[PDB]
Amino acid sequence: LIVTQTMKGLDIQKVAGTWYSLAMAASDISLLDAQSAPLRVYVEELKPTPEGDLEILLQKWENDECAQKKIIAEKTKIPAVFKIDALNENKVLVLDTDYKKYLLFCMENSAEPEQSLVCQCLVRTPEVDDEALEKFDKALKALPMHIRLSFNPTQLEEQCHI
Repeated sequence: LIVTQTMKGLDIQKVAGTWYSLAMAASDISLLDAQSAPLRVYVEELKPTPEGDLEILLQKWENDECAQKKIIAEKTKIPAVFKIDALNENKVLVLDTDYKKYLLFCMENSAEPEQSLVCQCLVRTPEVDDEALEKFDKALKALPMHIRLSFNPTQLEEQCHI
């Protein structure tokens, strides 16, 4: 209830496939600080299950190696909102998407949302897409973000963006 932008009519089947975390922003610098930061995850693939849920495959530098973790987002009454009984927070909201190029989502903690708001701009190809980065910056003008990271093409093809 902080993020005011949501996708009217999301077809979770069409967002299936491979995605690249082109940019990420959070309300707390320490949330995305170092490579070992708790909410510094890189999306690899979204696989919507027939049941309505969504399987998310992501990379994260855990101990001292790029670990691949599999998280699952259960659907809810609203088609753009998903729950995850996973990392700190619990709600996943899909803000906008044209299905073929970009996707902007934001994770939010229910009780401590301002202390846990991370958002990303997912793109389909390892290219710096200006129109997606503009729409991302847009949906973020109204949010309390304090750190914003962006990645280059060569970095996008590396596991964990090294």
